[PDB]
Amino acid sequence: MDALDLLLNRRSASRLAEPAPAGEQLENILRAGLRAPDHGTLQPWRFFIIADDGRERFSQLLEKGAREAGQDEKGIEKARNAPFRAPLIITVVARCEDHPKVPRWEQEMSAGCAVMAMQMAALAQGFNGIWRSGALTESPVVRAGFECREQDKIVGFLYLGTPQLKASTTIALPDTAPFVTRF
Amino acid sequence: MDALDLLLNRRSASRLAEPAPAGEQLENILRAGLRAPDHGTLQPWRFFIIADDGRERFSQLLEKGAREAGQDEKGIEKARNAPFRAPLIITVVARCEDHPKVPRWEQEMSAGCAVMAMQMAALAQGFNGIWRSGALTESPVVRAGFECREQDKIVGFLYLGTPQLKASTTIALPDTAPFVTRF
Ligand SMILES: Cc1cc2nc3c(=O)[nH]c(=O)nc-3n(C[C@H](O)[C@H](O)[C@H](O)COP(=O)(O)O)c2cc1C
Ligand SMILES: Cc1cc2nc3c(=O)[nH]c(=O)nc-3n(C[C@H](O)[C@H](O)[C@H](O)COP(=O)(O)O)c2cc1C
Repeated sequence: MDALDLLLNRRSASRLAEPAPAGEQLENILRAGLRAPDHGTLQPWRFFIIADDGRERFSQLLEKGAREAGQDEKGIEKARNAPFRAPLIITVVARCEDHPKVPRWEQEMSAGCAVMAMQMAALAQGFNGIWRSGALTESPVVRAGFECREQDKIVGFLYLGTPQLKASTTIALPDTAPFVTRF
Repeated sequence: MDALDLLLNRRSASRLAEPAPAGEQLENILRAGLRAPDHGTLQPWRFFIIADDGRERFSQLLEKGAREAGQDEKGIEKARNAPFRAPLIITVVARCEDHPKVPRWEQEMSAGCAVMAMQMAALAQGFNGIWRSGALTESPVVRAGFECREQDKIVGFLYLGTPQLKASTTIALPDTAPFVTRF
C-alpha cells in the first residue's frame, strides 16, 4: 500500500476481530513503534503484548483499578469487558529518564508517536487498530501491572486486529484553512 | 514508496536545503498532519508555515527569546541562526481545551503525532525533515509570537527541505525483545 495514501487517509478502527497480526506482521508493527522520533536517542519505550490469556489478566487488572478508583458498577463492568473488544492489545509505557537536554514531555511524546506508528503499520498490512486511554492509565493498580516507575507514564492501550470494515477511501482529504497560518 | 517500508525505515534528516516542498506537495504534508489521531475530535492543533521573510521573523523571535532569558552571546547568536538550517519550518502548537474525558496531555500528543505524520509525508514525497524543539519552545515571547494561550503548547518546530547528504546504507532494524514483554 502506498505511503502517501496511507498518511493522507489514515483512519483508526474500533470494530476489531480475529485474526490479530501475528509472527512477522506483529514484529513489523513493533519495529515501526521503535522507529518513533526520539530526542537524544533515549529509546524511552516499553511495550506489553496482551493476547490469549493475557486478555483475561488484563481484564482482572482493569477491574481492580476501577474498584480501587471507586468507580460505579457500570464503570467496573466496562473495565472488565474492555480487553475483549480486540484480539490483541499493546500497552505502551513511556519509560522516562532524567536528562539535561530532553524534558520528560518529549520522551512521553516519543512513546505517543510509537503508538501511532504501530497503528499505521497495522493499517499498512491490512489490519487496523485504535489508540485508547481513559482514566485507568493513571490508576496505581494498572500502572503497577505495567511496571511503571513514578516517572513513567502509560501513554496508550493500542487495540489491534482485523477490522470489520476496510479502511474507507471514498472520504475526501482534509481541509486546512482553520488550522494553517503563514507566519 | 511502500507504506510499510516508510514506517519500518523512517529516518529524519538534519541537513536540508532548497527546494522546500511547495504547492500540492506541501498541501499533502499539511493534510497528513491533520489526520493525526485525536481523542474526541477536538482538532487541537495550529500549524504555522515559516519561509522567506517569515524565516527572518522567526529568527528575530528566537533571538529575542534567548536575549530576554539572559543567554550569552553565543546562545543568542545560535538562536538567531537556527531557522536557516532549512528552507521551510512548520511550527505546531497544541491548541488545548478543557474536556473532562480528554486530558490535556492527550491533546498535546495529538499535535505531536501531527508533526511526525508531516515529517513522514515529506519523506514519502522525496523530501525529509527533522522534528526539533529546544529550550525556547517555553519562552514567553516565542509562545506569544505563535499566539499560544496559557493552555497551549509549542510541541515542535518541524524543519523541512530536500536532504543534502547522500542516501546512506539502510540501517539495521532494532531487535524488539529488549522492549517487549508478554503480559
Ligand atoms: C493519546 C490519545 C488517546 C486516545 N484515547 C481514546 C480513547 O480512549 N477512546 C477513543 O474512542 N478514542 C481515543 N483516541 C482517539 C482514537 O485513537 C481515534 O483517533 C479516534 O477514534 C478517531 O478515529 P480516526 O483515528 O480514524 O480519525 C485517542 C487518541 C489519542 C491521540
Ligand atoms: C518531541 C520531540 C522533540 C525533539 N527535538 C529535537 C531537537 O530539538 N533536536 C534534535 O536534534 N532532535 C530532536 N528530536 C529527535 C529528532 O526529531 C530525531 O528523531 C533524531 O534526530 C533521531 O533521528 P531519527 O528520527 O532518524 O531516528 C525530537 C524528537 C521529539 C519526539
